[PDB]
Amino acid sequence: DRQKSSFQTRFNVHREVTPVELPNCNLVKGIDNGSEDLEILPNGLAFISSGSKYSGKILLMDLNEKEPAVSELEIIGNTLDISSFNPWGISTFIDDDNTVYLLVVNHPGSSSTVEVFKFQEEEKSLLHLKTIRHKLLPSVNDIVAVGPEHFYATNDHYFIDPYLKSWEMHLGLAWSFVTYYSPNDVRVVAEGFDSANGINISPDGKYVYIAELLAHKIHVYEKHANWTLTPLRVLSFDTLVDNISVDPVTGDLWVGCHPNGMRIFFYDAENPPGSEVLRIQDILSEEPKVTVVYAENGTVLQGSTVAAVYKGKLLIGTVFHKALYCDL
Ligand SMILES: [Ca+2]
Ligand SMILES: [Ca+2]
Repeated sequence: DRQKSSFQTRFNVHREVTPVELPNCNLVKGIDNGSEDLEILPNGLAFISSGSKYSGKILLMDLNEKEPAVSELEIIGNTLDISSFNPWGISTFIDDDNTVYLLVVNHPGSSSTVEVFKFQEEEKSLLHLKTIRHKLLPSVNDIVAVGPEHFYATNDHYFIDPYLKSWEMHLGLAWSFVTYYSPNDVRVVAEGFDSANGINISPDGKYVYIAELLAHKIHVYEKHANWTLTPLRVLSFDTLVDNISVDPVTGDLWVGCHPNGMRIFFYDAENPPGSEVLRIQDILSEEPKVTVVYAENGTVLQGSTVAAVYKGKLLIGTVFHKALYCDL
């Protein structure tokens, strides 16, 4: 039927990547079970979620170092069950007092939560503050924090039940939605997505970017002062856009992508998924500039999900494999 060709475009079933090489890339020692999301503070500290599964941890890298090493951040507190910790998307928020909050999408079992931590820098540890859950956060993929416990969140499925959501994805229902959460108000701000994944915000707070993974699109929304979102632009791509990072200096989007959906969603060690990184400049203009900055067939890095730049270097994460650190 027609649902056979649509599945095949959605999952990019025969796409092969055109490699783009970077001359000094090195695998990050210590990252072998995923680096699904990451975020770099202005001071050069990078948080990385790992062990994402569908043992989990949050890693730290000081990118001001010449050969930065990963350390595992210890979770401090008695309000979180560490043994089920299964981190996915992350976000940070830095308050007036310079407190660094880390928000972490957690999937303990088949439920979704958002965990709030306070970064304790001197101790290199995470103080757990709060577990957030809500009817309108059924299947969280990523969030972008706009306060210590305020965020926009993507739900990449409508259903929670793993069997139902498997079906919803194969059918292409496109029922995934985006939710604004705050202590005072929780509501849906956009809906109808074919798997909303990455989400982020312009440095001036005026725009929100949402990755629609299986539609291969990035949506730009106007963010009003009352936290409402209104559609503004839709950019289309030939690749499965996953997590979005934002360079604070330029506002550029840096995007980790899966060139082929079959190889990322139906794993096969003899045919691993590759990696692909997009830079997007001037997203509001008539012709946004889209550059493939890095791409490979997975011989080195399999299943890139996220990429961000700090002072000439590019850090690339993956859903379940390694992480790559490159000169631009
Ligand atoms: Ca994120
Ligand atoms: Ca993902």
